[PDB]
Amino acid sequence: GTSVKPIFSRDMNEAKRRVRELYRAWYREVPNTVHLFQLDISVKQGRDKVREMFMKNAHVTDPRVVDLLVIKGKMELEETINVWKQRTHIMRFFHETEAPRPTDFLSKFYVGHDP
Amino acid sequence: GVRTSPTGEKVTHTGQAYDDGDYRRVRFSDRQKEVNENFAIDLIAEQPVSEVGSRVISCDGGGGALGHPRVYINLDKETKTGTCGYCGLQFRQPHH
Amino acid sequence: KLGLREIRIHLCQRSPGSQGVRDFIEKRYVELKKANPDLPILIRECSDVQPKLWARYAFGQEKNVSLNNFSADQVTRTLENVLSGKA
Amino acid sequence: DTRPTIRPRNDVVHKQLSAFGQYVAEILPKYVQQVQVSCFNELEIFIHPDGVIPVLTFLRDHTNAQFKSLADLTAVDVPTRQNRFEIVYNLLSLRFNSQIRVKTYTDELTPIESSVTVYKAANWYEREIWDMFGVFFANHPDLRRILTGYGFEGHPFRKDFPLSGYVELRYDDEVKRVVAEPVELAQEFRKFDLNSPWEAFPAYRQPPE
Amino acid sequence: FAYDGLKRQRLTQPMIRNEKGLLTYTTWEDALSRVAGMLQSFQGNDVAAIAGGLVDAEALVALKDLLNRVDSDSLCTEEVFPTAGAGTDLRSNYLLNTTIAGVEEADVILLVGTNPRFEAPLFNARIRKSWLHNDLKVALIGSPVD
Amino acid sequence: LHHALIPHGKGGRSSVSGIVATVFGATGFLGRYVVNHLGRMGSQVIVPYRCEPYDTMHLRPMGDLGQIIFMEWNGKDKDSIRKVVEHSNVVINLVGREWETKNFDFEDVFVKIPHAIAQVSKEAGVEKLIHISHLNADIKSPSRYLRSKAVGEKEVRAAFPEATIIKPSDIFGREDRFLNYFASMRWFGGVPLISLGKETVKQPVYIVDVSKGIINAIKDPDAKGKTFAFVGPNRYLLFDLVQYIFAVAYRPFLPYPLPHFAYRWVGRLFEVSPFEPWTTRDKVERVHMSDMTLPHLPGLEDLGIQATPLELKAIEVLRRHRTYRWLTSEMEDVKPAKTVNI
Amino acid sequence: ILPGAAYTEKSATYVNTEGRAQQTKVAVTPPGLAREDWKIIRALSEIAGMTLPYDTLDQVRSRLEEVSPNLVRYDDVEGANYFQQANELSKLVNQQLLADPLVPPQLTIKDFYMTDSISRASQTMAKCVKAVTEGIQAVEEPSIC
Amino acid sequence: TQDTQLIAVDEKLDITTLTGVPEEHIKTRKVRIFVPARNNMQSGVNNTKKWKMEFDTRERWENPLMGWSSTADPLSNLVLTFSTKEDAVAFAEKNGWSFDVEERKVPKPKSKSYGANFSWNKRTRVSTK
Ligand SMILES: NC(=O)C1=CN([C@@H]2O[C@H](COP(=O)(O)OP(=O)(O)OC[C@H]3O[C@@H](n4cnc5c(N)ncnc54)[C@H](OP(=O)(O)O)[C@@H]3O)[C@@H](O)[C@H]2O)C=CC1
Ligand SMILES: [Zn+2]
Repeated sequence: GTSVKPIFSRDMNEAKRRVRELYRAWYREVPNTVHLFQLDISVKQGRDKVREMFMKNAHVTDPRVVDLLVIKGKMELEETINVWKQRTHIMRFFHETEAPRPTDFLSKFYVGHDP
Repeated sequence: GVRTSPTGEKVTHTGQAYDDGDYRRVRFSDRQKEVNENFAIDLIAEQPVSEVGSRVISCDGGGGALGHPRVYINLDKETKTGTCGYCGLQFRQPHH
Repeated sequence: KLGLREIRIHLCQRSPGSQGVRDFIEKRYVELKKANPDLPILIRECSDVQPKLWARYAFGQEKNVSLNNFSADQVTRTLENVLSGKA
Repeated sequence: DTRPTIRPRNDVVHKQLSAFGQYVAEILPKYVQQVQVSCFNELEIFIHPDGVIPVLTFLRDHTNAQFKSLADLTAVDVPTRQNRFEIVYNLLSLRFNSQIRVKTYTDELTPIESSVTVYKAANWYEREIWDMFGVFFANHPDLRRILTGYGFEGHPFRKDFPLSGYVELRYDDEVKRVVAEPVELAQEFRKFDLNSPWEAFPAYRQPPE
Repeated sequence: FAYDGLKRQRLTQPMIRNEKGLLTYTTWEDALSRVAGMLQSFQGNDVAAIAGGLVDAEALVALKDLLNRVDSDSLCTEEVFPTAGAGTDLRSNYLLNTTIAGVEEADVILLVGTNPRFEAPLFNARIRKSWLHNDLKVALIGSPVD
Repeated sequence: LHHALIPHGKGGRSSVSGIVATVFGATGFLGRYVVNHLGRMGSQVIVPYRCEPYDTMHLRPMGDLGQIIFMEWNGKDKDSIRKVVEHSNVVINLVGREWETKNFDFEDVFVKIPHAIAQVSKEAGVEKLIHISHLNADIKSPSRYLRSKAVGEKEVRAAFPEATIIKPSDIFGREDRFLNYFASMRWFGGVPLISLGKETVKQPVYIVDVSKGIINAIKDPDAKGKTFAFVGPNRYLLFDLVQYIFAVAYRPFLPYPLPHFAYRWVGRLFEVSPFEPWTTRDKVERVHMSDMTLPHLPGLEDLGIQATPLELKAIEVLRRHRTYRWLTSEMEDVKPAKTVNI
Repeated sequence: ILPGAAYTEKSATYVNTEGRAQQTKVAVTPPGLAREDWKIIRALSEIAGMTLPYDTLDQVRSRLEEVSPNLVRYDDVEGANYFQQANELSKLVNQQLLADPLVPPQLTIKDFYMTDSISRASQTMAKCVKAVTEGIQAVEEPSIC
Repeated sequence: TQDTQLIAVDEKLDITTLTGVPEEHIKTRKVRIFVPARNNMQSGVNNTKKWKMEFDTRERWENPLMGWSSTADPLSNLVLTFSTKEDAVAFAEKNGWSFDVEERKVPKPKSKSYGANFSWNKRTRVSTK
């Protein structure tokens, strides 16, 4: 009941190990994306975005979930390596054309009827 | 009949005409507001009301399969003329 | 001036924890309203509610006070300091 | 004929398929949970998810089964079930010209042994179930998106996923690029609520609960 | 047949009084700034709110808190209910305590100064339903009505 | 607001914004970019044009279907301007030309045409008119471009008192004729700076910054009547600016001092061409004026937009000019040109 | 004339005459620039400086629970008690009844229709009061279709 | 059951990061578990036997060109079905969506009798057929 099958890791520490090596691969990769993909964002401007993507889902605690996003990040790295993603596909991570959205309640009330 | 709004825009049979202070009229300049001159509201009016000599009458719209589903109109009220709900043709009892 | 703007007693109908509060509102309330016939003492009850006392002061300030498992005398005492602690 | 519109019913095929269903149930009682033959003579075997590799192999190698062609491998998502994902294997036996269905269940975060070793045709199919639904297949030679665009976020065929998605594409001249933006349809999909409030088939009437 | 009422004579954009006292359309910022300034300047008992009839409960508590923070306890309502004695203090003083569904159980009903046919049509329907089967006896103290 | 100008949606393509606008001269540089932003938020643009409609093709795919509408207009025809600005909230004037054509001098495209636009916009009943000038606009500047821009500013202010006047300093972008100009100067031997270009200070502003500033000024309810000055964040010495331009392009740099009158003769010789005049006397002059600092005038930061330094957005402009050799070098390879402090 | 939202254009709590507190859900968004009422009040409080604590609909419902816990028990009749105390407090004023008869404000069908703002602004209730007032001649139409 | 070093994962299941749903559309929405009410136009109850989960209605504006019902809420026409309330709330918590479940209303069993139409002492006697 409370105990179920594992995906890859058998504890949170091994999942964190996999997250660590995935971050290793991404951090090593980033300048290769900047050069090969002819990107115009600075190298650090991609490494911090990798950091932010890792920090986004930093709240999850179910191990199987952690292995799942480890595989998904591995797949995205796989696409980025052998030029399977393109310039537009990579640039989607930096939401450029999107106008900045407001966070305070007052501006949301001024702009439209949404939560 | 198609008539002209004060702005200059022709009103359609649905009574549609953009307001003077409406930016949408920009789409119609150097073009024309596509409207249908043959108004169904008028065109059905002058069709003569048939003097049917029976209490009820069946209308199919003419042409059998070419027309509308056949419906039966009850011509009993002398104050009004039975009108088919599909094609708008009227019928009336011969002065009852 | 915190002239004791409003009292809100939120007691449960059936649970024993609010039992004492019930006793208070059964007996020691008519004379309470007779004492100060301007106070909006609110006795809005609800099912499955821990008995509590809210004392809305002036300028929109509130201090909730729990009345869990209190006695009738206990609730009386815990309210008299509230309406006597204001000038 | 007395039934010019009703589709003819074959009962000999029903008996043969029922006999083979009992055969398979007796052969592998460890995994075969429930076997049933539909009214139109199609046999379905519901097995435990651990029996994916064994049962298939049996159906592929036994002299009396000889199912040597994975016709189709798909999944059906039923959110109201605990293990919503329901993986379906369709197999065809060319020697006994017969089609079989092996159906297993799996939730979002439970892996399934890849049947690539048994049926090498499954290799692409599995990826599709991963891409469309999100069922992860362990021991797979290469699991990747096969249909969705690169960098896609989500599993489209899941029921809890809008048919219009969340992101549309556009070309922006400011960045000179095919950018992605939040979806915004000119005309929203008009959801039609077409369902007769009168019970259709008395045969499939769920008992009250 | 009142949904059409929510298609005519609607207020869509904020209005403010111009130099002739004429109502004119304005952005939310300007009207909110005017109201905020007037609330900031005038405080105490000179601030008040007469709640309507179709208002919700969230807006009522929001207005109550807003006017309380300016020390204004003059929250009034269009309807008048006797505040003498217990008043709003006891809930049962202003509640149909035995519910609408309880009407189908009572045997004698005494309506005082009311026309439930129009004031509460569903309540009158419930009274009639109890009148049919349970043979409940009604008695009116108000003016004779249908 | 009218019943159809009430803002609706979430800022996407198919969202009613209420910024129904006319952008004269949209077919070029910022005229494109502004439309893009106007197209992005969902505003009905009444883009007028005089060129071949094919040249307006790149204007088509930045607005939701039905939003962008193209109309024929002529500068010397009040009826055309009245037709294009009859139903519009804002009229943005972007008409300009770095040279003087046979049928249009500097005064025609910077005084006469802006005068007609402002007068017709006021007659029609528009609420905002954003006119665009140059930061180095002076009635006594030797270049007729800046002098005509100054008199045009005065005329536009007279005709439309509440017209927002924006004075960008120097637009650099993918098609800018300012960085591409210096990059293309490699063909004619070396780069011939006047007095080695060690006395001119230039403050270039990013194109996206200017277009976003225009959009914000439209949305800002206080931009009426004001006169903004859109400048970059740093002030570059002209020699150092060309150094940076040729370093990012990795082309060899061959500075060469050149007497002023000889460069005027070169500008005349290039003006002779019956096609796109690569360089004019006005052009060789303007590259030698410094950017007049005007701290009193409000800037981009007041509108809420942070100027992007040229270093970050220089690789976009000059990556095309690089040969196959340095075609893939990163953005941080070349160190920012030293800037004189503001 | 800060425009508010209507009952069909908001998710809000209404209490019937029996004490049951139900909630209406959003079906259409407010027309034009109109917004939710609680949002309007909260934004006004923020502008004026005395910002209210609640910033979301769930927060406002929590505040409603704080003021009255029976305003969140949706579709639950919370029976009140203590009729004796209310009666005892009532027998102190000794206010004297008048001689004017108890005449309900609405005594005919004509008064039922146009009561509230929405009903008054509507047109079908106008046709209804017309039908009931003069007679049967105001409701003739071609109902054949 | 599953002999692969079967691990205890007691903490509650959450796939909010494995669905691709953006930031906005995962807490600011409020799903609604409810048994659909019978269409009072009809008299059939076959549509009131399955629980349904739906998302709050958002802005729906008019397209300037033709007048369509333009919207920017992807989860507007998506309504899930569920056999039981518990399964629906399990799905809601699993995907991290705020809910407000309404209990299933059931028609109270009435007491019909043809004879009461022609009663002798009671008021249920009908005046017409
Ligand atoms: N660094 C800069 O370039 C700066 C420019 N500005 C001002 O910005 C404005 C636009 O600049 P930019 O976009 O780079 O200029 P471009 O030369 O790239 O585009 C100018 C636009 O004006 C139109 N135009 C010119 N003359 C006429 C005419 N006689 N009749 C009708 N249309 C005409 C052009 O039409 P067509 O394409 O068919 O020729 C084109 O749409 C100008 O006023 C310019 O002076 C301000 C500050 C700095
Ligand atoms: Zn007919």
